[PDB]
Amino acid sequence: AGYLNNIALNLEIVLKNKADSPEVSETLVTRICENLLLSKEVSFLKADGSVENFKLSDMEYEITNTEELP
Amino acid sequence: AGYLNNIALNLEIVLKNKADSPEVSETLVTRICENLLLSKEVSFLKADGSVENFKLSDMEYEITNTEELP
Repeated sequence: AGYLNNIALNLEIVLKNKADSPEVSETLVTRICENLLLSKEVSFLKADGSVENFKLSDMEYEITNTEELP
Repeated sequence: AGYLNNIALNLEIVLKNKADSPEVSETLVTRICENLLLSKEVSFLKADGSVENFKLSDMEYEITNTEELP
């Protein structure tokens, strides 16, 4: 038979930028992430170097940490 | 004024397959997802045909639903 499966992926990503405060750093990252919300397809660069594409049904995000660099 | 941000992305993806049972379907999906865990990058396709690439630090997954197709 055929089956459809919906899978929840919880990812953590790292994004660096330049800004005069962590608040502005967060606004910059937020704009980027907000523009991803309706993406239809996500791809992973796997450990062996192959790329796999998947249908993306939903996305949510939240910033976890913002840290000044030396 | 450089900043690092760690961002949590919560994605829902779809996988379809063929199997004799939902149990086997979930085993198949689990093998696919296990092979994503050590990915180095995740990428999103935008509606305007641009791709945004992000460095992955962590991943976890869980199957949400498994449904027989007609």
